[PDB]
Amino acid sequence: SYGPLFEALAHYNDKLLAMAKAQTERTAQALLQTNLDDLQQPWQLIQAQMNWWQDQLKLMQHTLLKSEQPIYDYLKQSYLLTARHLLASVDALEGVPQKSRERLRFFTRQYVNAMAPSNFLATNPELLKLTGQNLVRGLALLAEDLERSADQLNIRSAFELGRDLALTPGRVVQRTELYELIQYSPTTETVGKTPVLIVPPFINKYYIMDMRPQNSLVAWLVAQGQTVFMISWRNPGVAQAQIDLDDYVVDGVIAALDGVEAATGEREVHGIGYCIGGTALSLAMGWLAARRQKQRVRTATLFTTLLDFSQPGEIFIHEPIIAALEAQNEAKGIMDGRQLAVSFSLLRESLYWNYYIDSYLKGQSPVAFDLLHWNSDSTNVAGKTHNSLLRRLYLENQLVKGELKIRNTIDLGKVKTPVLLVSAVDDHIALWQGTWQGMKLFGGEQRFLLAESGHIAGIINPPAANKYGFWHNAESPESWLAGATHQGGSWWPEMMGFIQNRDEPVPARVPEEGLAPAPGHYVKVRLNP
Amino acid sequence: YGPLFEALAHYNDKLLAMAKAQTERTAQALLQTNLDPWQLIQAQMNWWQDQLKLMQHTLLKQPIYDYLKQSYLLTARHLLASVDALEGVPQKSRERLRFFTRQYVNAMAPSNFLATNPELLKLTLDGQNLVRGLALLAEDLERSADQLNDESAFELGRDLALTPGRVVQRTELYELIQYSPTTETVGKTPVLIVPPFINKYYIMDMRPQNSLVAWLVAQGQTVFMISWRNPGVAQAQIDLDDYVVDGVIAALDGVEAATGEREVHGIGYCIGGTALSLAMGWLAARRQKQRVRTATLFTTLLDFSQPGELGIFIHEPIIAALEAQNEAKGIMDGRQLAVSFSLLRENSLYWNYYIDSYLKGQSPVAFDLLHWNSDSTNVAGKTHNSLLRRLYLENQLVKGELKIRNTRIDLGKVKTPVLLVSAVDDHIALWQGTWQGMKLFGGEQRFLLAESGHIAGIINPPAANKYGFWHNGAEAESPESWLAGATHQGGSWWPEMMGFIQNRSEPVPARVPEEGLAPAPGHYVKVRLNPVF
Amino acid sequence: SYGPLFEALAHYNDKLLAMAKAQTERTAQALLQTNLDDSQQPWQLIQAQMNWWQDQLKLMQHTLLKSEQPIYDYLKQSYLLTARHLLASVDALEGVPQKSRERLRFFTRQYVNAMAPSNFLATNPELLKLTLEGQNLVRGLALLAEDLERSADQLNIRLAFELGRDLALTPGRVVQRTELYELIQYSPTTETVGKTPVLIVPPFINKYYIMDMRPQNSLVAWLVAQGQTVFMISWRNPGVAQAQIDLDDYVVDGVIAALDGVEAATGEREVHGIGYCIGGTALSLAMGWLAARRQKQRVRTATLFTTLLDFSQPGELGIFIHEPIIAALEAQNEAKGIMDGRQLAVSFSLLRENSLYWNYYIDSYLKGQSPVAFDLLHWNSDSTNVAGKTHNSLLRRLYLENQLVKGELKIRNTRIDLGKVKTPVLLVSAVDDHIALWQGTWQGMKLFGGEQRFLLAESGHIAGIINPPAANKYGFWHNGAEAESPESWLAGATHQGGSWWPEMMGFIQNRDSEPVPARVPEEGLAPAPGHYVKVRLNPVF
Repeated sequence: SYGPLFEALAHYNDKLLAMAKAQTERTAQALLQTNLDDLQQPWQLIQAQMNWWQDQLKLMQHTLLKSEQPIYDYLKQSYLLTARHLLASVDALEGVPQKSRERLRFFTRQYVNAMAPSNFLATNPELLKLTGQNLVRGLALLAEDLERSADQLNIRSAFELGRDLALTPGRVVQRTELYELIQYSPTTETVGKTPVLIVPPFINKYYIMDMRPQNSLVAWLVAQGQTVFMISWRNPGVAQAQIDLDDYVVDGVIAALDGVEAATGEREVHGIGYCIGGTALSLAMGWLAARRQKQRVRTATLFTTLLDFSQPGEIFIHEPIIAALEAQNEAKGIMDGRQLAVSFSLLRESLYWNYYIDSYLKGQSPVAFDLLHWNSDSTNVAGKTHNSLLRRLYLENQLVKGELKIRNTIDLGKVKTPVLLVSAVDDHIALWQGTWQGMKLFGGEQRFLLAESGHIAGIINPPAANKYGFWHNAESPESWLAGATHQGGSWWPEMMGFIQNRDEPVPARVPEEGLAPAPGHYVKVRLNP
Repeated sequence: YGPLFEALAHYNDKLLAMAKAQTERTAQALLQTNLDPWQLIQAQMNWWQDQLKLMQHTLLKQPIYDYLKQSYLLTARHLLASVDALEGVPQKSRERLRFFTRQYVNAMAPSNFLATNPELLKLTLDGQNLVRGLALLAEDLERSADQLNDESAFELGRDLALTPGRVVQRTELYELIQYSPTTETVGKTPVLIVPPFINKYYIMDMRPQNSLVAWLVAQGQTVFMISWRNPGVAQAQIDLDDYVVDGVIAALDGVEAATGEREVHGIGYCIGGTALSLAMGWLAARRQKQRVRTATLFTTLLDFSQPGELGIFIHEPIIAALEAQNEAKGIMDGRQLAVSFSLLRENSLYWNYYIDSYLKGQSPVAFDLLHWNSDSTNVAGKTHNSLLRRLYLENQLVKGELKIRNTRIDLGKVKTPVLLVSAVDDHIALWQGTWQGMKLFGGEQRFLLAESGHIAGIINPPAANKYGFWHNGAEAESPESWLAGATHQGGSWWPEMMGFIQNRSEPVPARVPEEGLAPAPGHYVKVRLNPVF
Repeated sequence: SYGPLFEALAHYNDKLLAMAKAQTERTAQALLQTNLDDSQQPWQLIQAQMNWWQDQLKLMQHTLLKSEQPIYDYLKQSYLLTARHLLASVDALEGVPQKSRERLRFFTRQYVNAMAPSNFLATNPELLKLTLEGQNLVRGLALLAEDLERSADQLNIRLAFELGRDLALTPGRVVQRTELYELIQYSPTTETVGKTPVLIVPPFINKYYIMDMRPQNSLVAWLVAQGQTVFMISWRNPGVAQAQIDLDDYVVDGVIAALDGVEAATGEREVHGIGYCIGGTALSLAMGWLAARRQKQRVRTATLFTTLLDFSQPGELGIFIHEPIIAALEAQNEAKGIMDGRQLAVSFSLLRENSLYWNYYIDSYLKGQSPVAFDLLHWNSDSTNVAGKTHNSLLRRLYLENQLVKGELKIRNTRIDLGKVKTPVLLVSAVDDHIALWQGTWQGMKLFGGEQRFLLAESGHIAGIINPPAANKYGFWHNGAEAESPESWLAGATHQGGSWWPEMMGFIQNRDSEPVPARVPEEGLAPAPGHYVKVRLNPVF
C-alpha cells in the first residue's frame, strides 16, 4: 500500500532531476556571456531531503515485511538515515552565504515550532485535559512561558512589504482612524461598471490575498476587468482600545462604501469578504437591509465565514475563561497579538510539500517562507471588539438566535443580496459544516463551494497553479457533499463567473493620486520591530 | 518498549547528572580563580526518546504518511538542536565530528562492504562471469572511498601509541620496539607481541588507560612489539614463510641481542597468532630448543573450517582471479581491502564507545577505533596468495600439509602451553573455529571466551570494569559443551592472562633499553596508504 | 673589424635584388590576368633601410679611421643619412594603400617602444636607483608605473590579426568548457595516431597561440602532423568574478580537470604533458600533487619549456622580489581584485629577442612570408589579466619564499615534493632567455625523482622554442650524462644545428603502443580557436 507514495516521490524526484539539468545547462551557457568588469536554494539540499523520504519509506516497508531487538534495529537504521540527512544537508550548503544560511535556519526553526502542537495553547495537552477558576490562573502561567519561548526565538531580516510582498500597484484613496482604502490601478483597457470591494480579516494582515503576482487574488481580479478596492485595517493601538465590533461594521465598512462612491460615483459594489471581514460584511448587509436603504451590495462572496458558531472546532468558549480575558482586555486595553499568537496556529494545511518543495520545483521563491512571515506578523485586537466577538457571537450566538443588535438595530432573512460561500474541507478554525448551516441564514439566493484543502491553501489557489480542486452542486451539510461533484483546478473562475452572470463595461478607472502608494502605512506597523 | 525506555532513562539521568556536575565545576571556578557541548548529546537523546514514543504510539494505534511526516519533524528538530549546540565549538573539533560521523555512517551500511554486500551474494547464489560482477562492485566501492579521501586524524606518538620505548632493531620486515620500564623490578622472561600484518599494531597501544602494552609494562614485564612494514611493490615476493622465519624468529634473536634471554612469552593477535603458531611449529619440527615459554593467542585462526562472512570469497574462480591480480600488481592494496571487510564491527559502538566515552570524560573512543580501522595496510602479493589458498581454501595447517621453507608443520609437536582468547561476537574468527584449532597443540591448553566483539572484547582494561568472560579448566568434546561447563566472571580477562604467564623465579632489575635507532613508535608504523599532512 | 657586418649586408642586399626581380615579374603576370570587368610591403622600403645600415657603417668606419668639430661632423652626416632614409621610406610607400601605411606605422611604433629599456619597469634605469637604498620605493614604483601606463593608454586610444583566420587556425574542436579553460582537441591530418594523446599546458600570463601561430611555425600543427592526438588548454582571461582564484585552482581545477576531460574524450588515463613558461610549472605541480596523494600515474612523459621550479635566480624580474614591493602589490590585488595585464605590459616584456628585426622581420620578408615579427608583436600586446590571489601566490610563495625548493609549498593542504614524481621529464631551456635563466631551470631539474633529460636551445625565450625543423635556423646542446653543475653540463654537451623538436618527439616516442586509427574529435561545443582566447583587454571591433 505504498505504490502512490513511491510514484509521488518518483514524480518529484524526476522533476528535481529536470531542474538540475536545467541548472546545468544554464550555468554552462553562462560561461559564454562573461564580462571581465562585473561581479535560490541548492538542488542538492532538496535531493538530500528526498533521499531521506524514500530511504525511510523503504526501511519501513523492509522492516514490516521481515515480521525487543527488532524495534531497536529499525530505530538504529532510522537514526542512520537521520545522520545521512544532516550530513548531506550541511555539505549541500557549501557555497551558500552565512547570511542566507542564517535565514534558512530561521525559517526551519519557525516551521518546526509552528507544527508542534504543544507550542500552541489551544492544542497544548495539559489544558486539553482540564476541559475551574484555578484553571484560568494555570492558563495564564502556561501563556507566559509559551510567550517567552516564542520571544526567545524572536530575540535570537525578512520580506519587506511593497518589494517582496503586497506589491500590486495601487493608491491609498482614503485613510480613516480604522482603515486605509486601497484602489488598485488597472491592467486592462476596459473594466466592469460595478467595482469590487474586499473586506479582509482584522485578525491578521490583509496581504494574505496579495502575496506574489502569481498567487495575488487582487492582481487576478484586476486582470479580469474589475475595479478592485481593498480595506486595509489599522493595527489597533491603545488609542483604539475602546472601539467596538459595531464600529468596524458602521465606521469601517459602511464608510468605505461611501468612499468607493466618492472615488467612482457608484452606489452599488460587489462585496468580497474573508473569515471575519465576511462576517462584518454580512452584518453590514443586514444593517443596510433592516433600515430599508437602497441596496448597495450587488453580490457578496464569503471565504471561510462563520455566521453560526455552534461548531467552534478547537475550547475557550466556557464562560469563566471569557470573563477572565475580558477583564484582562480592559487592563491591557487591547488583546496583544503576540499573546494571541501562542493561543493557536492559523496555518495548519501539506505546507512542506505544496508550498516548499513544489514551489521550489516551479522556480518560485518558497511560498511557505512568505506564509510564515505573514503568520508571525501578528496584529493586535481591540479590547471591546474582542469581548463583543467572544460573548455575543462565539458564546451567546446572537446572530443565529436573532438577538444580535448593531447600534440598537439584525435579520439576515431580509438580505436579498446573492451570496457565495467558499469553505475549506480541512479548515480547523471555521468548520465548513458551520458555514453550510450559516448559509441558510440569508433570505435571498445562496450558493456554496467547498475547496479541496485547508483554511489557506484552498482559498489562495490561482488557476495557473492547477494544484487542487473543489466540490460544487439540502437537508444537511453531509447531504450536499455526497451529491456534489469534484472539479479540478481553481474555483476563482467560478466566483468570477458568478459575478459576471448576473449582468456594460467602462473604460479602465485610473485611481486618483490619493494619499499614499499601494502598500500603505497601516500594514507596515509590526509588533516586534 | 519498557527495557528501551529504561535504558534511555539511564542515559538521560547519567547525562543530566554529569551536566549538573559540570555546572557545579564552573560555579566553583568563580571562587577559586586568581588574576594570574553536552547539549549536543542531549539533542541526540531527545531524538531517540521522541522517535521511540511515536513508534510505540503509532504501532498501538495515509496513516503511514503521518508517521513519516512526524518522523521527518524529529529529524528537523535534531538538525536544528545539533547545529545550535555547535555554536561555540571550535571549527577544528566541528570538522572532526563531521569527519568521523561520515566514517561511522558508511561503516554501518552493509552494502558498503563487499563481504556483507547483498548484491555480491546474488551473484554467489555463476562461473567466470562472477569475477566480472565482483570487479564492477569492487571498483564502485573503491571509487566512493576516494571521494571521502581530512586532517582530522590523530598523530602517532602524540594522541595514540605514546607508550615510552625505543626501536632497538630495524629489518626489512619490521622494527622491534622495546618499551622502557615503569617499575623497579621486572620478570625474568620478557614479552614479545606479534600483531597482525593486516592492519596496524597500535590497536594494542591506543591510550594509556586502555593500552595493553602499558598495562603489561606496569605488571613488571619487559614488553617487545613487532612493527610490521607496510609492504610496498619492492616486497612483492615476500611470502608467509618469510613472515614466520625472517619476521618472528628474527625478532626472537633480536630479543636475545637486547636482553640475553633465549626464551620469551609470546602474545599474538588476529594473524600474528597464526604466525606465532607457525613459528613455534617450525622450531619444534626442526628440534630446536624451546624458545617460546608461553603462548597467548587472541582471535587466532588455525582451522579455517568456519570462515564466517569471509567464506563468500573462498571459491576457486575468485581466488584464482586474485592470485593473478596480486602477482601482476605485486601487492594486495589495503585500499581495496578496506572496502572488502571491516575488522571493526562492534554491535554497540555508538552507545558504548561514543556516548559512554562522553559520560566518562574521555575523548570518544569510537573516533580512535575508526581512525585505526581506516589506517589500512598493503599485503605482499605472494603472502596474500599463500594465505588465500594454502590456509583458507586448502586448509593445509589442519591437514598437516603446510610447509614453511620446505618444513612440514605439525602443531602437535609444540609442547608450549597455549592460551587462546576469543570473542563471542567476533565476525572474522568465529570462536568455535578457534576452539577447534586449539586441540591441534600437543602441550597444555587453556581457552577463554570474551564477552564482546573482535576488538572490544580484547581491548578491555581492568579499570573499565565493562564486560566479562567465560573460563573452564576442564577439557570438553565440543565448543558448545565447553561453554555449558564454563563459569562466567565479570571484569577484564587481562589479569587471568597474566596469571597464565606468571604461574609458570625471582624477578630481575628493570631492563633499560639501549638508545637504539629511533624513538618509541618508530617510523614503520606511520606509513599510511592515504598520506595526511 | 667590419668584415662580418659587410658580408651580412652584401648577402641581404643580393637576396633583396633577386626578390625585386621576382616582384617585377609578379606584377607583369598580373596584367595578363585582367578581367576587363572587375599585402607585401615594397622592396624599395626594405632597400631604403638597407641603404641606411650600409651608409652608416661606412661613415662610422670612415670617421673612426680619421680619428669639437669631429664630433659635430659625424653628427651632421648621420643626420643626412636619417633624412635620406626618411625620404626613401616615404617614397617607397608611393602606391601603397593607406591601410598598409597604417599597419606598417602601427607595428613600427610598437617595435620602437618594445626595444626601449626605459619603457619597461624591470629594465628601467630610474627605478633601479630606488632599489639601491621602503615606502619611498613603493610610491616611486607607483608613479613610474602609472606614468608608463598613462603613456601607453594615450597610445592605445588612437587605434589587425583575427584569431582563427590569420593566427591560431589549426582545425580542431572545443570539447570541454569550464570556468578556467576551454579544452581544444585538434582534428588529425594523419591516417593513424599514437595511442597516448598529448596535452599542452600553456602559460596563463599570456595567450596560448604563441605555440600555434601560422602553419609554418605552428607547434600544434607539427605535433598533429607527426601522428599525435593533441589537446590544448585555453585558459580563460581572468575577470573580476575570478578574483579569488588561486594557483591551486589552476593546478587542480585547471590541469587535473583537463586530464579527466582528455580521458572523457579518448578513454586514456595517461597522456604526454607539455608545458611552457608557467604552465610547465603548473604541470610540474600537478604531477607532484598526484604523486603525493598516490594516485595512479596519469602523465607518461613531461616536457617543460622554459619552466622555473627554482626561483633563486629570477633574472631581471629579481628587482620586484622585495617584501615592501610584494606587500604593496598584494594590497592592490586584493583591492582591485585582479592584476591588470595592461599594468603587467609595462613591467616586463616576454618578447626580447636580439635578432628580432633581422631574423623575424628582414629575413622573414626575404622568405616571401608575412613578417613574423608582426605576429609576435600582436601576441606580446595581447595581454591577459591574472587572478589576484593567484598572482600573490606566485609572488610570495614561489618567487620570494621559494617554497617548492624548500618543500614548504602546499596545494590544497597537500605538501608538494617533486622527488616523489617518477615521470620522465625533458627540460628545454634557452641560452639567451631573460625570463627564466637556463641555469635556474637546470637547478630545478634535480628536484624530480625519476628520469631527467635537459636541452639548451640556441636563442632567446621565444625564438629558441618556436623553431620548426623546416626553418633550419638555430641549434641546441644535448648531453645524456648527469653533471654536478650547469657549466659542467654545458662543457660536456654536444652542439647540433637545426630544430630540437625531433628530439622531444623522439623522447616522447621512445618511452612507449601500437598505433590506433586517427581520433576524430567530437562535434563538441565550439570551433577550433574557442572563445576564451579572443577576449582582449583592449577590445577591437
